[PDB]
Amino acid sequence: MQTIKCVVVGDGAVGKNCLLISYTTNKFPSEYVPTVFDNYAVTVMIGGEPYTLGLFDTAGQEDYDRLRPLSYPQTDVFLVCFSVVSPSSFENVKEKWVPEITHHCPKTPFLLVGTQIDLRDDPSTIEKLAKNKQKPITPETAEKLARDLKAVKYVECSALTQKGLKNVFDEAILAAL
Amino acid sequence: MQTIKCVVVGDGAVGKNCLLISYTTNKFPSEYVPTVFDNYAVTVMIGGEPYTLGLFDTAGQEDYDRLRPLSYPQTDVFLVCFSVVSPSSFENVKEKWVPEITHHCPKTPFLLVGTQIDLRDDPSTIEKLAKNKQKPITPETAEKLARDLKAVKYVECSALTQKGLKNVFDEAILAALE
Amino acid sequence: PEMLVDLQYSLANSYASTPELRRTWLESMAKIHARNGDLSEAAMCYIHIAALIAEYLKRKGYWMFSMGWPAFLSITPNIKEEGAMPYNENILVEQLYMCVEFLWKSERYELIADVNKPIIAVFEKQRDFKKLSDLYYDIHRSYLKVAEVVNSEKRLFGRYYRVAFYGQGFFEEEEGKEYIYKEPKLTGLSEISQRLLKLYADKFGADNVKIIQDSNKVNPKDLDPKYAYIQVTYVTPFFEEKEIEDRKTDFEMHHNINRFVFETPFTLSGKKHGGVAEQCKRRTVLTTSHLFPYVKKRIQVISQSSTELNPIEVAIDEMSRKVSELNQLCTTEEVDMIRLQLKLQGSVSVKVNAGPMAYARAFLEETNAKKYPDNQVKLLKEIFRQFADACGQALDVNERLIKEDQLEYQEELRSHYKDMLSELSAIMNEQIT
Amino acid sequence: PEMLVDLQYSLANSYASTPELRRTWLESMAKIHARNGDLSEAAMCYIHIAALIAEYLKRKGYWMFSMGWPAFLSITPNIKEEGAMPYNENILVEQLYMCVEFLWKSERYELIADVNKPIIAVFEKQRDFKKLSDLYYDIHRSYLKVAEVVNSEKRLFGRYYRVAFYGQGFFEEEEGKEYIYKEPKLTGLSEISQRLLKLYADKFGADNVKIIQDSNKVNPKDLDPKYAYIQVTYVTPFFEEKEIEDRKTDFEMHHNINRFVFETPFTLSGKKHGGVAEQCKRRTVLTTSHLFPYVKKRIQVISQSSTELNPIEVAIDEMSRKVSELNQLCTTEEVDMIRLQLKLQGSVSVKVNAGPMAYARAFLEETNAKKYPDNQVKLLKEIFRQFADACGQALDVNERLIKEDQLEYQEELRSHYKDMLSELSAIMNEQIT
Repeated sequence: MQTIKCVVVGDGAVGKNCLLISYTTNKFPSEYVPTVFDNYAVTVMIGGEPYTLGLFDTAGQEDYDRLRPLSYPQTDVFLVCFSVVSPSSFENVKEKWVPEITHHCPKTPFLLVGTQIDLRDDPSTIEKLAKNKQKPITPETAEKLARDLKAVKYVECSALTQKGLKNVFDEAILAAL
Repeated sequence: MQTIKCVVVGDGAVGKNCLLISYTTNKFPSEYVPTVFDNYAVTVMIGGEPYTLGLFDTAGQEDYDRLRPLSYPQTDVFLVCFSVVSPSSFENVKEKWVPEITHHCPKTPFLLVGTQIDLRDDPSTIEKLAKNKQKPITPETAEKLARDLKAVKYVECSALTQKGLKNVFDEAILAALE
Repeated sequence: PEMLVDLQYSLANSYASTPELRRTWLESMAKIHARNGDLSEAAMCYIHIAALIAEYLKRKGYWMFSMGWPAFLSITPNIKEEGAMPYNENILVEQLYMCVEFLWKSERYELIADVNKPIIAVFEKQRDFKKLSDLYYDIHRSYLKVAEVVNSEKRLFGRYYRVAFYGQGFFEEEEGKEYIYKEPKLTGLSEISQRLLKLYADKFGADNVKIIQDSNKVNPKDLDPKYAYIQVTYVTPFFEEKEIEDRKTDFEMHHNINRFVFETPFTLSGKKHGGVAEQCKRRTVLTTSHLFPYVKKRIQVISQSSTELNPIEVAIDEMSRKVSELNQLCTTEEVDMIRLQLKLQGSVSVKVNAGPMAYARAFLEETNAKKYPDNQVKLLKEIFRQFADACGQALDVNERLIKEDQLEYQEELRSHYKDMLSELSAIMNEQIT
Repeated sequence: PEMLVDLQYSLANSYASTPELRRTWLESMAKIHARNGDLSEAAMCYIHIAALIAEYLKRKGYWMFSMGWPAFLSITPNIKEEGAMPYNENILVEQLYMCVEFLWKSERYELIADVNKPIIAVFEKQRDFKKLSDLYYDIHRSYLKVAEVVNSEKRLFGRYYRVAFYGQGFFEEEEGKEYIYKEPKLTGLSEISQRLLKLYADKFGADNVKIIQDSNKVNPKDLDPKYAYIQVTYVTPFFEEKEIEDRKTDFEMHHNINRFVFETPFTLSGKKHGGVAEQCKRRTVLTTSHLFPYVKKRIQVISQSSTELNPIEVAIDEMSRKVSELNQLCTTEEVDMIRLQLKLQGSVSVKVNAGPMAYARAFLEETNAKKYPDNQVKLLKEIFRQFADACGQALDVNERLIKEDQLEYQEELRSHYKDMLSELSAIMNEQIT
């Protein structure tokens, strides 16, 4: 087994940690057994070949900005995430994360990963979102940004309804060679 | 799974049939169960590899004169036989046997074989032999003849003591292969 | 649609009837397995056919496999079912060749030898040396494979899932039944749960079927009668300590298993999640009615047990697991840095989760310590000593592997580890290396 | 000099002593065998060592060869010798590898699977899959070879000889003993008798050692006390019809044999040779003390029996033999022309020996028929019929093979055969083909 170092970056209350615990422990978010350690090591099969994808998780608040530079080297691929039902988090991909990671390791590829797609339809979310006068993000405008930001692909997924979950990680590990 | 035609020729009392019977049944001359059939066959190992050497016994009487050479074609090798304690079987080698076989089969190799070499030292034999002014045939004389009549070589043996026995048929097969 | 019910139908058919029907249906089962990619279940079908034929010939007086079905006990103990009843030896043997075709395709290489042994004995008696030579070459080639792949990820036997059905007037023969589903290799909870939902929804209507994601035991009284329910939960094969010794290889870890386990979280506060001082987890071992691999890929759960772990046991467990895992990582002949730095950095530089020193804070400080049972704190102290130990051993191991592209990462790991020592010290009031 | 006494000396040494001397001496016997080319007796030595070690280990409580020596009972029933008396398992196996090396060199390939079978089980227990595959590949190559050469003229296992020694104050251990000597195969009577004479004569002096060529039972009273005597007689392995059924292959004809046979001619007139009406024949079956192959190449004959055949029984026999041999020669796919013509011309056109019609005249004539037992003449009548059959079948076979430089040879064979029919009729008064 050859090991891949993948790294995940983006906001914190967006629920990317949720997506990740969901995929590496095979569990619905409700049933995750919490751990006091970070980073998750998952075994994935692609093109008929098993590899162990190591995931280095980084939370997103500005305080940690200085220590995070240290875990970047030899990363085969990055995963840069937003939430479709959090517009303010869509912007932060343009204004915070993509320029950062691009500035450190320009040539290393990445994805834009839309999360909480189950929520985009729900009436409660979209109405209380319209109170604040914002609409949820369509994969149209997000793939507009994929084809805008030198993004390898825009992929989306739901940790709650289990939709598109496998696809994100397959697309990562394959874009790492 | 191959076979080699060897025809044996010569006079009768020279113990040639006793040579073939004794060798191809691995029995001493006093111990073979007699058979009503002719033509013996023996497997021989040579240069590490088996062969089936087949021995077509011809009778030497002057009656089978017309029918004997029907046994000659397809021959790979000939053994002309004489007894070393029998000088008439020696002259009959020169006068009738080698003339006949080389007339029918000019290209086929043949081997001079002396038999009964144990009697060459048998006192009563040398005494019946000397009384007629005869001596046995010596090795050097048999070999001078094998060279003069262009035999492949002279081999001699003793069916009763087994000395030289194996080598007669090993040199026969060696003659057959080339 | 639904290859799973079709197999159980054919299998249910295989009772109250004749030997030849049992055969006809197992063969049918096998071609469904074959065509659905469940190659181990295709092989267990051919082996059941073999055992059927062997057994039927034995009872008829036709005469190693003259013994009966016991001839095959070493492939699988399920074969004992065929003992409860125009064949001949050449039909038997060919059934054993079908078996071998599918042991090969099912990567269960380690059994080909066992299935070939009776066949070799048939060909000893007929002095058939070319077939002996083929047979021996085959077994040889089979162990060559095992040598290449045993204990590695190149051979993927399956992922198991509890699936339980609940809907009063919806499910028919599976209603209230609980199953283990053996799914093809690396199938995820996401994949298996979505296929079940789409299957049964084509069955009962688009938005009438609900997945139960909770892993607690479903009490049916609490179910909205308007829907059909499918509880889906990842499980791994469960083993006793004796057993864990006795199974060396991954295949032995997947061969003849009837017990499975899954962990459910809960808090004394009645929630599912909570801080480290109140988080517990229940461990549940389901037991099937038949070992895997079997003639079908899903098997009923016939009994179940569970034990519960308090927060201090949750910490004892999870800390022991990382110490061992970090050790195992530093004993290995070829340490791969990426897995090393991942597990090491994931101990000393946590930025998302609470961190190990949370267990140290909750359970080892003197005030919080008196509350819990003594021998548990005393154990947790030693394990945590060993944890700082393994951490230092890993930091030194990893110092050799660095190519100075990420030199300072090793420094920052050091500083974080030393902070962790100072705090662990003031908490335990020991110097801790 | 005298490698045969050396083996027996070492072997006699391996009794009344300890397990380790027994081993040490068998090993020594084996290096003498190896370098003398008796490769099967080197292999039988290593296999006895192996069972020794196994037995000693079992008895010490060290635990397939945990059974004892019976583990090896299928290689040879001699192995039961090891049941009377700092080793370990890896030494046991290494001895078994010595065995396999020498089964290979002795071309007794059919035992390689059996000697390897216990080793496979050792490596099943230690999950050493690569070594399992080597063991299986080896066995595979072993049957590959067997398939290549079995039931053909390639494999030469031995020629056997009775050898008996007689001389009061000459022989010392072998004195009066009678042996079977297993000689490297195709060894002639000429070779073995001359070899024995030169050995023992270097022992006792040039012309003090006499070969006994007679095959009758030696009575010592008739022996010139002035000499040492050595009786040498070709023998072949003897089987009952049941046994001849149970052994299929050439190797099978040379494996685990303790009985040998030889035929002595004699006449009721008390002589050794005579015409077909009074020439008889005795058939003598010697029985060894241990089967071949064994740890030595000569084995004592412990018992003996003989039967005698009438002149007419000598004829019933040799004609049956002749019908069979000619039929067989005419069933073969690619018939060997020279051997065909050899046996045919030697039946229908004999000019040096009496001929089949000698038996026909002596035994089938009406007056001479009255002499012999009736149903025996009836048998010989049928056999003579079948004989004319096979002769005609061969005479037709060969007409196809003729290259047309042998036509007149073929008419003459045919014409002689037709005369032979005429006479056979006038003796039996039947149309005879």
